[PDB]
Amino acid sequence: PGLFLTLEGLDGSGKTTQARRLAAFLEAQGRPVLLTREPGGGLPEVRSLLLTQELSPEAEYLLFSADRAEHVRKVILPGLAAGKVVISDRYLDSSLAYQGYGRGLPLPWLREVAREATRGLKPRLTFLLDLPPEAALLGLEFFRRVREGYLALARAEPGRFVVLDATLPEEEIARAIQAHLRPLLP
Amino acid sequence: PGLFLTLEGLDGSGKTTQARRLAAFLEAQGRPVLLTREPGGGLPEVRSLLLTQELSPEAEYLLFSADRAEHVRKVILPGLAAGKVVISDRYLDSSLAYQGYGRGLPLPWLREVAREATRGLKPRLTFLLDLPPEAALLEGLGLEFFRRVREGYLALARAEPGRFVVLDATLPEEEIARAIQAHLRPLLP
Ligand SMILES: Nc1ncnc2c1ncn2[C@@H]1O[C@H](COP(=O)(O)OP(=O)(O)CP(=O)(O)O)[C@@H](O)[C@H]1O
Ligand SMILES: Cc1cn([C@H]2C[C@H](O)[C@@H](COP(=O)(O)O)O2)c(=O)[nH]c1=O
Ligand SMILES: Cc1cn([C@H]2C[C@H](O)[C@@H](COP(=O)(O)O)O2)c(=O)[nH]c1=O
Ligand SMILES: [Cl-]
Ligand SMILES: [Cl-]
Ligand SMILES: [Cl-]
Ligand SMILES: [Cl-]
Ligand SMILES: [Cl-]
Ligand SMILES: [Mg+2]
Ligand SMILES: [Mg+2]
Ligand SMILES: [Mg+2]
Ligand SMILES: [Mg+2]
Ligand SMILES: [Mg+2]
Ligand SMILES: [Mg+2]
Ligand SMILES: [Mg+2]
Ligand SMILES: [Mg+2]
Ligand SMILES: [Mg+2]
Ligand SMILES: [Mg+2]
Ligand SMILES: [Mg+2]
Repeated sequence: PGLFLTLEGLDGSGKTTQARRLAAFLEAQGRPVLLTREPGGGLPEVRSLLLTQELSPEAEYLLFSADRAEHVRKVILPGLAAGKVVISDRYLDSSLAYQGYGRGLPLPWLREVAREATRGLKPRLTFLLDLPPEAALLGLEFFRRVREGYLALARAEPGRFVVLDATLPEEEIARAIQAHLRPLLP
Repeated sequence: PGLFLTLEGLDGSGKTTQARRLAAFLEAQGRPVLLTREPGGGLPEVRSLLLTQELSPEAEYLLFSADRAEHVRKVILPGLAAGKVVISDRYLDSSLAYQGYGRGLPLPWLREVAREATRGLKPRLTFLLDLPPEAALLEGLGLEFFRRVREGYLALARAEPGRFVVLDATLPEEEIARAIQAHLRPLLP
């Protein structure tokens, strides 16, 4: 069977924390789970390369997509096929928010590139950890464009996105994610 | 302004040889020339990425395209804007032949990705050094693959017969260079 879930938001919005808490909840229920992330879940070398260089947004998107293409084929789809709940800390929506809304790349192009890269794989639910940039643990204008881009995406796909106030305490956010997830188990 | 030229063909077809000859030939005529290549002209580290074992053909193309996007923006468009003859040893047609005909990726997707990557930039002429596939001898680059790529290049040449100049790669180096030069004479000046 398999269940594909993602977490999205600005750096320091609590994604890795909530990813780790969601995996733990699922383990306590006896459900096999796989935790993964972008960038680097497909091509670790893309992550390291982008850490130290800044490229055109078009080149950056394409590297993020090459990583994503390997990630879907070698990690995510095999995980789903084995019946795992696969949780990715960032997925396509990260490219849409950062390279699209942030850097100005056209979204329909981004999605056409993604179409083969992802084999059209979409998560069943996406938890958006929403907060202002100055509440996170370029320039500020960029991060505002990203944050608002995420909320734009969420608004267009209310079936898939769950928007959470990421400034709330950690345990409270975790329980909110759990409540949304329950109807899709066991 | 400026003139955009490319060379294409299989591994081992002589395109580096002819690209370098042409660059020197044009520079001897007092013409400003920028000699470049793919992969690596945009993002030199992509050659490392491309070597990754068991790469999906989709990721493989996406890596070529990342390099190409950076290459066009940072090297080719500024060279052409300064009035240079820019010569690229491989460009987008390499992807169409290798990733499209070779690996089997759908051509329209390849082109849609390319459209932003290249910003629509096409060479004025492309010199295809047509080499028999057995003479060519990434992963899976055996005979069946090279046959597909070789024929792929020939189909691309037929689809765009004004852009592509197809040359017999087995001819002596000086004969091919002379043929390339003759095709260029009407554009230069
Ligand atoms: N017309 C010709 N006849 C015979 N040999 C030739 C030739 N032109 C080039 N060569 C030789 O063939 C070999 C490969 O040539 P070259 O490296 O220029 O091809 P290419 O650039 O298409 C290789 P690749 O795609 O692997 O980078 C070299 O040893 C070169 O000296
Ligand atoms: C996955 C992904 C991440 N990013 C950015 C967001 C983060 O700032 C950075 C990843 O950071 P990390 O490797 O330090 O987690 O990459 C994009 O811009 N586009 C994408 O598609
Ligand atoms: C530019 C380009 C090269 N190639 C291939 C040709 C060679 O086999 C290899 C380039 O290797 P090289 O960097 O050692 O010349 O990449 C493609 O498959 N697609 C492309 O778009
Ligand atoms: Cl985070
Ligand atoms: Cl998606
Ligand atoms: Cl909330
Ligand atoms: Cl031109
Ligand atoms: Cl033509
Ligand atoms: Mg951020
Ligand atoms: Mg959680
Ligand atoms: Mg990525
Ligand atoms: Mg993508
Ligand atoms: Mg997502
Ligand atoms: Mg949306
Ligand atoms: Mg060469
Ligand atoms: Mg390239
Ligand atoms: Mg391309
Ligand atoms: Mg070309
Ligand atoms: Mg053609």
